Amino acid sequence: AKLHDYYKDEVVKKLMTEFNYNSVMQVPRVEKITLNMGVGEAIADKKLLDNAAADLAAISGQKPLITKARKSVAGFKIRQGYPIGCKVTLRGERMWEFFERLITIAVPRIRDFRGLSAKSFDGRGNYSMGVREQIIFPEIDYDKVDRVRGLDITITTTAKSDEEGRALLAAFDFPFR
Amino acid sequence: DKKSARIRRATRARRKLQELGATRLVVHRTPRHIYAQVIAPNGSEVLVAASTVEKAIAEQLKYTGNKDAAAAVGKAVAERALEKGIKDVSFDRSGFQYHGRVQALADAAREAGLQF
Amino acid sequence: MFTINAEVRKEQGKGASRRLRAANKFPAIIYGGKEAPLAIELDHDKVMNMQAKAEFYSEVLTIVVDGKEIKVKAQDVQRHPYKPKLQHIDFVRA
Amino acid sequence: EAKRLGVKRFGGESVLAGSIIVRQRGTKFHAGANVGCGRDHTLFAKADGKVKFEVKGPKNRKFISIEAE
RNA sequence: UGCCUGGCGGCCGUAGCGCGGUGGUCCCACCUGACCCCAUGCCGAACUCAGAAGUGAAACGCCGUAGCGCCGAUGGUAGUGUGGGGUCUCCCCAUGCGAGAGUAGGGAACUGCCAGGCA
RNA sequence: UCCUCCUAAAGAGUAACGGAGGAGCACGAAGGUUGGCUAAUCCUGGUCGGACAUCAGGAGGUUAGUGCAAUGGCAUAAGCC
RNA sequence: GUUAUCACGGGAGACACACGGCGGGUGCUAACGUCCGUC
Repeated sequence: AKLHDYYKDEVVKKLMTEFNYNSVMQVPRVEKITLNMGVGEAIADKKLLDNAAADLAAISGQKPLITKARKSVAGFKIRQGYPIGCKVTLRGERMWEFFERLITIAVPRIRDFRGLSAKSFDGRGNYSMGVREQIIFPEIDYDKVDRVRGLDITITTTAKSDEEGRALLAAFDFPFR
Repeated sequence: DKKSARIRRATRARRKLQELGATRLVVHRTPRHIYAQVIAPNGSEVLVAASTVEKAIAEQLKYTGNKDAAAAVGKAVAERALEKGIKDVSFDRSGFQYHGRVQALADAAREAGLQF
Repeated sequence: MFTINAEVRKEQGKGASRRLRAANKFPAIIYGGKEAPLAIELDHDKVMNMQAKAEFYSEVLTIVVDGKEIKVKAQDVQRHPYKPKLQHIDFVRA
Repeated sequence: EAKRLGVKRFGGESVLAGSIIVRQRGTKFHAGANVGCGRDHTLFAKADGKVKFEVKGPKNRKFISIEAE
C-alpha cells in the first residue's frame, strides 16, 4: 500500500508514457516475489536448514515452506523425499514492505557492487538472480549469523518479454549494469 | 487456467452420474452472476433454468451476486422443480467448494421441500 | 510432336490387370481437374520404346484416345521391382 | 499353463446379465452402457441384449456397449 | 428473429498447433484484507464477501492465414480363399475379397436446448 | 509347482528334449472413503557445481513412475499430498 | 439337404498312424532334415 500507491502514481505513468500503451493495465503488474535457499549442504546437517528457515521467517512476514527432492542422481548421492531447502512466497503487503526495505538500504550497500544484470532473464521477463553474503540485509544481525550463506531472489511479474523487465528496471532507476 | 481446472474437477461427478442416469441439478457461480439449471439424464435437455442476471428474479435482490441472491435462486429453482415434477433429482455443485453461496443455495433448495 | 495412341478401358480389377500383363499390355490412369479420372489401355513394347526417350521427364504427352487429343503429364510410374516391365502410369491433365 | 485370453463374445451377439464379453489382460477395451469392469479388468454385462463395439475418444480407444433387445 | 457472449450435450487431430487482427453492448477476466463462509504441507497455495475504482491485458470468444498438422477417393500395387500347371527355395493360369502408401478432393468445421446483450 | 513374449498362420485354442526369464515374497499400510496436486530430459541465472545436491522461469507430455522378472493397461489416473 | 442339429438311457472300438496339399517354428534365410494349425 505505502509503496503501491507511489508505484501506481509514478511508475505506471512513466511506463505508459514511454511505451505508448493503450490498455490501462497493459503496464506490467507484479505477481509475487520468491526468496529461496538452495545451498544443498543440508545433507551434512539439518539444524542449519531450520535456522535459515527461522531467519527467513523473521526477516519476512511469513514462514518459508520446505522443498523436497525433485530427482535423484547417483553422482551427488541424494535420495527422494529428503528436504534440502525452503522458499518464501511474498504476496501483498508483506512483499511490498520487504521489497521497499530491501531497495531502501540493502541493495546500495554491498561489497563489490558491480551492478545488477539487465540481460540475465529467463526469457519471458522474470528477473531471477542469486545473491550471496546474507549479512547485507539489515535483519540478519551478528548475534544470529551462523555462516556466510546465499539466497535466490526472483520477482514474478505478469510480463511476457524482456522489454517489460528492462522498463521495470528503468522505473527502479537501475543504478548501473 | 481456472475454468479448465473447474471443468476437469466437475468431470468426475459428471461422468459418475452417467451410470446412474438420473436428472441432476447443477449451478454455475461467479462473483458477478449465478446460473442454475436442472439437466435431464440424457445430458442435453434442461427442464428448468435461471440466472441472476435476469430481472424477473433479481428485482428483489440488491444485486445479482450475493449470498441472499444465491439463496433466492436456489429457492426459486427448487420451487419450479417441485411444481414441474422433477421426481427427486440428484445434486451437482459443478466442481465448486461447498461452503459459500453454493452451500446457501443448496440448503435453500433442501428446505424448499426437496429430499436430496 | 510426339505421337501417342491409346485404347478404351472397359475392364477393371486384378483379373483385368493380370489379363493385360499376360497379353503384353498394362493400364494407366489420368486424373486431375473437375473431370472424373479415367483408365486407359496401352501396349507394352511400344510404350517402352516411347519411354526410352530422355525428354519424357519434362515433355507434355499428347494422348490420342477415341479420336481425341488430350495434353497430360506423367507424375508417377509404378515400375516392376526388378524386371524391366511396367504395370501402371499416372497422368495429370496439365 | 497358457492363460486364456481373447474376446469371449463378439459384437452383434446376445448376452445376459453378468456375462463376460472379453477377459483382457489389461484394458484394451472400455465399458460403455450396461457394461461393468471388474477388479480383474474384465468387462461383464449388466443386462440382457446385443453387444456392440465402437471406437471414439482422443486416443481412439475401443468401447464395448450393450443395447437391450 | 439478424449479430455477439456464457452454460448444458453430441463428434473426438475437417474441431488439432504456429502467426496477425478484433472484443467490452451483456457475459467472462484482473483487486484489498479477511479476526468474519471456507483453510493452507507458510502463503487467500486452490475456492468465498463488497463490485466496478478502473481495463480488454496473461488467459479467454470470434475472423483470416491451407503455414505446420489431419481426414481422404476412383484406380493401381503387394497379399489371400478354391481347381490346375511350371525349370516346385518360388512363379503363373480362371475366378472372389482386396492393402499400406500416394494423388484429386475436404476443410480454419458442424449440430439440439437454455441464459444475457445491440436490434 | 506357478507365472511373462514368441513360436501360435489379422476370432479362440494350438505342440517338440524350441528359442528367452522371475517367484515361494509382501500390509494392521503399501487398503477404502473424501478434498486436492500432477511426469524423465534439455535450456536461462546460480561462492559451493566437476555437465550430472536443489533452487526462480521456459520447452517437454508419459521414453518417468506405477514395490518384485516380464506382459497388458494407468492423465479422469491404477502416480503423490 | 430323408432333421443332415441338439438332449438322456445301454452297448461299443482305439487310446503307437504313414504319405501328400496348404501357412508357419527349430535348423546355418544349407534343404527335399525335424515339429506344429487344417484338408
